[PDB]
Amino acid sequence: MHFFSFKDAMVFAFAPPSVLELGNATGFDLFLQDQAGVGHEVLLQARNKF
Amino acid sequence: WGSSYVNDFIDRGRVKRVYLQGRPDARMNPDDLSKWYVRNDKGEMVPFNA
Repeated sequence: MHFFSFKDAMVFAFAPPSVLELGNATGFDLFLQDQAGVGHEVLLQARNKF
Repeated sequence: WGSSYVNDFIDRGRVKRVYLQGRPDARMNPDDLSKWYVRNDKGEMVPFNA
């Protein structure tokens, strides 16, 4: 709440995972990657369309 | 004659190698070896014959 103000930075607050090892528990994760050695800014496109 | 692995370069993402060497027709027969010059104690292109 308090930290929601700051229009300079971008503060976030949260608690560690239950067990302290890369615990997204209920939360997926993923890597977009260019197998075809395409541009890096083509990746950015890919991510941003995502 | 025996190539040289000089530098690394990049080919669309991947880092590869740059190789220095003499043209084919400058190294096929024993007499091609003479065709190669070395700058002397002072700037003098001395044929290998010497």
